[PDB]
Amino acid sequence: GKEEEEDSTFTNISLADDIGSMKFVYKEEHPFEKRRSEGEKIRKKYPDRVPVIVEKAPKARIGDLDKKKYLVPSDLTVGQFYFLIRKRIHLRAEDALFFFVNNVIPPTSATMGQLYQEHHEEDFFLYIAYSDE
Repeated sequence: GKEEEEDSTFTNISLADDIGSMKFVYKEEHPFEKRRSEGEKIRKKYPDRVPVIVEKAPKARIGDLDKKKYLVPSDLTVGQFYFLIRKRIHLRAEDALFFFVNNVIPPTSATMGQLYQEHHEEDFFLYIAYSDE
């Protein structure tokens, strides 16, 4: 409907809105060999858990995470991870949250272990960006 449209305020659009533009700070500030060594060791020690780096997407105006480096059970679902991150950023239930891994939204029925197997990087970490709508 017309009421659903916006033609009065300017909407700013830029490459900040392209999730493919995301750059994880963790990969800038920590050298590859240190990341790889730590991820390799943690996966050997806890084969039923996956190491995950979570950072906020460029455009997003929602809350920040106090911690970015997580160890997650492989059997945790994407929906459960959404819920747990939502609580950590204090995002009210009424507002949408999105995850992106390698520029795609995860499949609904994926577990964190399935996401890890398909998308982990050569440093043994899985990188997840989170954003608002």
